[PDB]
Amino acid sequence: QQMGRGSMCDAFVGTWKLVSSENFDDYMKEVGVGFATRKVAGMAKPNMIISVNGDVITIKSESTFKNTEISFILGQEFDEVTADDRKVKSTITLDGGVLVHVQKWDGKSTTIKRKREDDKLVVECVMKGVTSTRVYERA
Ligand SMILES: C[C@@H](CC(=O)O)c1ccccc1
Repeated sequence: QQMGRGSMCDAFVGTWKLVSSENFDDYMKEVGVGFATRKVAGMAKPNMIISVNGDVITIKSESTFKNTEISFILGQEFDEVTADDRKVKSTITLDGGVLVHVQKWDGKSTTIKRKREDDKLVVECVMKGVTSTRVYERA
Protein backbone atom coordinates (compact mmCIF):
# COMPACT_ATOMS: atom_id res chain seq x y z
CA GLN A 1 0.00 0.00 0.00
CA GLN A 2 0.92 3.64 -0.54
CA MET A 3 -0.32 6.87 0.96
CA GLY A 4 -3.02 8.21 -1.30
CA ARG A 5 -3.59 11.77 -2.24
CA GLY A 6 -6.24 14.09 -0.88
CA SER A 7 -9.28 15.36 -2.64
CA MET A 8 -11.54 18.36 -2.74
CA CYS A 9 -14.06 16.18 -0.66
CA ASP A 10 -11.62 16.45 2.25
CA ALA A 11 -13.28 19.83 3.19
CA PHE A 12 -16.29 17.79 4.31
CA VAL A 13 -14.41 15.25 6.35
CA GLY A 14 -14.76 15.47 10.09
CA THR A 15 -17.16 15.44 12.96
CA TRP A 16 -20.04 17.90 12.80
CA LYS A 17 -22.85 18.85 15.18
CA LEU A 18 -26.21 20.36 14.25
CA VAL A 19 -26.55 23.91 15.56
CA SER A 20 -29.58 25.35 13.76
CA SER A 21 -32.46 24.29 11.65
CA GLU A 22 -34.99 26.33 9.63
CA ASN A 23 -38.25 25.03 8.10
CA PHE A 24 -37.46 21.36 8.76
CA ASP A 25 -41.00 20.47 9.87
CA ASP A 26 -42.39 21.90 6.64
CA TYR A 27 -39.77 20.01 4.61
CA MET A 28 -40.63 16.78 6.36
CA LYS A 29 -44.37 17.40 5.74
CA GLU A 30 -43.63 17.87 2.03
CA VAL A 31 -41.67 14.61 2.02
CA GLY A 32 -44.66 12.82 3.65
CA VAL A 33 -43.32 12.21 7.17
CA GLY A 34 -46.07 11.55 9.70
CA PHE A 35 -46.79 13.59 12.80
CA ALA A 36 -45.06 11.57 15.55
CA THR A 37 -41.96 10.99 13.44
CA ARG A 38 -41.76 14.71 12.59
CA LYS A 39 -42.02 15.73 16.20
CA VAL A 40 -39.28 13.34 17.40
CA ALA A 41 -37.05 13.84 14.35
CA GLY A 42 -37.33 17.62 14.69
CA MET A 43 -35.93 17.56 18.26
CA ALA A 44 -32.74 15.75 17.27
CA LYS A 45 -29.40 17.47 17.27
CA PRO A 46 -27.32 14.89 15.42
CA ASN A 47 -23.64 14.46 15.05
CA MET A 48 -22.57 13.78 11.55
CA ILE A 49 -19.27 12.07 10.80
CA ILE A 50 -17.97 12.26 7.24
CA SER A 51 -15.00 10.22 6.15
CA VAL A 52 -13.33 9.17 2.94
CA ASN A 53 -11.38 6.02 2.13
CA GLY A 54 -10.27 5.81 -1.44
CA ASP A 55 -13.35 6.34 -3.62
CA VAL A 56 -15.76 5.54 -0.81
CA ILE A 57 -17.39 8.34 1.17
CA THR A 58 -19.21 7.52 4.40
CA ILE A 59 -21.72 9.81 6.09
CA LYS A 60 -22.81 8.65 9.56
CA SER A 61 -25.51 10.39 11.59
CA GLU A 62 -25.55 9.72 15.31
CA SER A 63 -28.69 10.96 17.16
CA THR A 64 -31.42 10.41 19.62
CA PHE A 65 -33.94 10.10 16.70
CA LYS A 66 -32.39 7.43 14.44
CA ASN A 67 -28.77 6.56 13.63
CA THR A 68 -27.98 6.21 9.99
CA GLU A 69 -24.91 5.41 7.89
CA ILE A 70 -24.42 5.55 4.17
CA SER A 71 -21.33 4.66 2.14
CA PHE A 72 -21.15 5.45 -1.53
CA ILE A 73 -19.09 6.25 -4.58
CA LEU A 74 -19.84 9.53 -6.34
CA GLY A 75 -22.14 9.05 -9.30
CA GLN A 76 -23.09 5.47 -8.39
CA GLU A 77 -26.66 4.76 -7.29
CA PHE A 78 -27.29 2.95 -4.04
CA ASP A 79 -30.14 1.84 -1.75
CA GLU A 80 -30.76 3.96 1.33
CA VAL A 81 -33.22 3.57 4.18
CA THR A 82 -33.65 7.12 5.49
CA ALA A 83 -33.95 8.19 9.17
CA ASP A 84 -37.78 8.47 8.67
CA ASP A 85 -37.86 4.96 7.13
CA ARG A 86 -38.25 5.69 3.45
CA LYS A 87 -36.65 3.11 1.15
CA VAL A 88 -35.06 5.27 -1.51
CA LYS A 89 -32.65 5.05 -4.43
CA SER A 90 -29.92 7.61 -3.95
CA THR A 91 -27.23 9.12 -6.13
CA ILE A 92 -24.63 11.53 -4.75
CA THR A 93 -22.43 13.66 -6.97
CA LEU A 94 -20.21 16.75 -6.68
CA ASP A 95 -21.45 19.94 -8.44
CA GLY A 96 -18.81 22.58 -8.22
CA GLY A 97 -17.74 21.56 -4.75
CA VAL A 98 -21.37 20.95 -3.41
CA LEU A 99 -22.33 17.39 -2.59
CA VAL A 100 -25.72 16.82 -4.26
CA HIS A 101 -27.73 13.89 -2.93
CA VAL A 102 -30.89 12.93 -4.83
CA GLN A 103 -33.33 10.44 -3.29
CA LYS A 104 -36.03 8.77 -5.41
CA TRP A 105 -38.96 6.77 -4.05
CA ASP A 106 -42.60 6.17 -4.91
CA GLY A 107 -42.35 8.44 -7.95
CA LYS A 108 -41.11 11.34 -5.71
CA SER A 109 -37.72 13.01 -5.45
CA THR A 110 -35.92 15.18 -2.91
CA THR A 111 -32.45 16.75 -3.09
CA ILE A 112 -30.11 17.32 -0.18
CA LYS A 113 -27.18 19.66 -0.83
CA ARG A 114 -24.17 19.87 1.50
CA LYS A 115 -21.71 22.77 1.16
CA ARG A 116 -18.93 24.31 3.20
CA GLU A 117 -19.55 27.95 4.17
CA ASP A 118 -16.92 29.52 6.39
CA ASP A 119 -16.32 27.02 9.21
CA LYS A 120 -19.80 25.52 8.83
CA LEU A 121 -21.29 22.72 6.83
CA VAL A 122 -24.71 23.83 5.50
CA VAL A 123 -27.30 21.22 4.55
CA GLU A 124 -30.14 22.37 2.26
CA CYS A 125 -33.02 19.92 1.91
CA VAL A 126 -35.43 20.62 -0.94
CA MET A 127 -38.76 18.98 -1.82
CA LYS A 128 -40.97 20.83 -4.41
CA GLY A 129 -40.69 24.45 -3.46
CA VAL A 130 -40.02 23.73 0.25
CA THR A 131 -36.49 24.20 1.53
CA SER A 132 -35.01 23.50 4.91
CA THR A 133 -31.60 24.80 5.93
CA ARG A 134 -29.66 22.94 8.59
CA VAL A 135 -26.30 24.28 9.81
CA TYR A 136 -23.61 22.11 11.32
CA GLU A 137 -20.47 23.26 13.16
CA ARG A 138 -17.33 21.30 13.94
CA ALA A 139 -17.79 19.16 17.01
C1 LIG B 1 -30.83 14.68 5.44
C2 LIG B 1 -31.41 14.56 6.85
C3 LIG B 1 -31.22 15.93 7.55
C4 LIG B 1 -29.82 16.14 8.18
O1 LIG B 1 -28.88 15.37 7.86
O2 LIG B 1 -29.72 17.08 9.00
C5 LIG B 1 -32.90 14.12 6.81
C6 LIG B 1 -33.22 12.79 7.06
C7 LIG B 1 -34.55 12.38 7.05
C8 LIG B 1 -35.61 13.26 6.80
C9 LIG B 1 -35.30 14.59 6.56
C10 LIG B 1 -33.96 15.01 6.58
